[PDB]
Amino acid sequence: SAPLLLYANRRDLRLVDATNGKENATIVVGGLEDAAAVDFVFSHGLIYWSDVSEEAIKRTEFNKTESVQNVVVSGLLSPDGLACDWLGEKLYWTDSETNRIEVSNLDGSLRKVLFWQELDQPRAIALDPSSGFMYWTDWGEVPKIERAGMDGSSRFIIINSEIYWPNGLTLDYEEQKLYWADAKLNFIHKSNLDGTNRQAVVKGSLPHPFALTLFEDILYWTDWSTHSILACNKYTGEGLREIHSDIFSPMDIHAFSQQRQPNATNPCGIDNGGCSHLCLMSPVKPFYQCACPTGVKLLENGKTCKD
Amino acid sequence: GCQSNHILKHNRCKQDSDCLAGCVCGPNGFCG
Ligand SMILES: *[C@@H]1O[C@H](CO[C@@H]2O[C@@H](C)[C@@H](O)[C@@H](O)[C@@H]2O)[C@@H](O[C@@H]2O[C@H](CO)[C@@H](O[C@H]3O[C@H](CO)[C@@H](O)[C@H](O)[C@@H]3O)[C@H](O)[C@H]2NC(C)=O)[C@H](O[C@@H]2O[C@@H](C)[C@@H](O)[C@@H](O)[C@@H]2O)[C@H]1NC(C)=O
Ligand SMILES: *[C@@H]1O[C@H](CO[C@@H]2O[C@@H](C)[C@@H](O)[C@@H](O)[C@@H]2O)[C@@H](O[C@@H]2O[C@H](CO)[C@@H](O[C@H]3O[C@H](CO)[C@@H](O)[C@H](O)[C@@H]3O)[C@H](O)[C@H]2NC(C)=O)[C@H](O[C@@H]2O[C@@H](C)[C@@H](O)[C@@H](O)[C@@H]2O)[C@H]1NC(C)=O
Ligand code: NA
Ligand code: NA
Repeated sequence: SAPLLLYANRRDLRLVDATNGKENATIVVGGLEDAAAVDFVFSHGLIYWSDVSEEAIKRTEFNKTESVQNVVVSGLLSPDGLACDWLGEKLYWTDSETNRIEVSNLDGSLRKVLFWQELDQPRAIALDPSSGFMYWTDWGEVPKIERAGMDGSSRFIIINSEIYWPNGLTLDYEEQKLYWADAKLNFIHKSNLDGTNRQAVVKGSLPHPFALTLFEDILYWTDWSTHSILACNKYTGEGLREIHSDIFSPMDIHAFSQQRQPNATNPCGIDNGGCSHLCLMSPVKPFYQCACPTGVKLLENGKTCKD
Repeated sequence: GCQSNHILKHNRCKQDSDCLAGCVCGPNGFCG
């Protein structure tokens, strides 16, 4: 029951079968320069990626025959991480040169800067859309893991000790756990979603992990120095093994499955929450929050932007 | 190590000078 694994590889995006990892990975899209971040919206048949050399986030329709690459967001100086909100239908990303976290619609419209302070080397970003929380890492001068509302609210640091290069970050939606990989301290740890009850999973000897994902009882990650995809048990850290090797330059990775984007009700309902522009997920009732593009004022009714 | 944690800086390279001091630009175009 292992999944397909979707990963960026700088020059292309690939899919590999975690049950037949020895076999050749299939190319999803090619002709890329430095594809780094990757994510998907399974029910929409979309795969997204960042290309840090083309300074863009792009998408492709993976259920269509034609393999088309459409630019969604451009002018991104270093888009090191992205996440797809499959519930509110939004695109989130980090930029480690402009030091920002930003959101837009799935087509790149209505861009809004959410955070632009106290960031240095923001990197991974993961979402819990049905709870309205976003999580990210920063491996800069103050390395940390943070969480906030997907609406930009209640930003808090949840991990800031025993941490240096937090590259990989994912969520276990069945167990309600956060997992991350630190490429300088060479481990994988987990905690509750507020950072409490931190536990080691893989204690050491991970030479340079970059990205981490999860499916059922198995963790999967990419490692820059081994040029490979590894797997282990998500509870014990045992059964450590190499899924797929001799990868050109492995980058971001996901378990590619509808089951990793569980169906839920969008609290915005059928009318975009009455929001004129953005209807973002939020961690407090009524669990959505209207928002406007960068610099645009939200009126006092909390729904309408000033056009 | 010679392995940078940046996606481009000191990672991608053309000449040894694009790499951290004492590191080399390998045949695949990456510092090492
Ligand atoms: C949208 O794409 C889904 C993913 O397809 C995979 O990824 C893309 C990029 C491409 O490389 C595909 O070639 C690749 O499969 C697709 O779901 C995948 O569908 C296949 C069947 O076409 C499933 O495989 C089956 O294999 C045997 C067949 O006898 C069975 O024993 C299995 O139990 C299984 O049914 C894959 O499991 C499935 N992958 C995932 C991750 O779900 C999807 O197809 C639709 O869903 C599946 C579950 C079936 O209902 C298909 O009939 C559907 O077409 C596709 N959707 C559309 C609308 O095209
Ligand atoms: C998770 O499932 C929700 C329940 O729907 C089921 O799942 C899918 C297969 C859906 O196609 C339904 O057929 C099925 O019963 C789903 O909420 C449903 O979304 C649809 C639109 O995709 C809504 O559609 C009819 O409603 C209006 C009413 O005026 C009609 O005018 C439209 O023409 C449309 O046909 C349903 O109302 C809605 N059901 C409920 C109970 O809310 C849900 O979609 C997400 O949430 C809803 C509220 C909307 O915001 C959707 O746009 C969201 O995608 C689905 N989640 C995801 C992430 O897909
Ligand atoms: Na920076
Ligand atoms: Na992510």
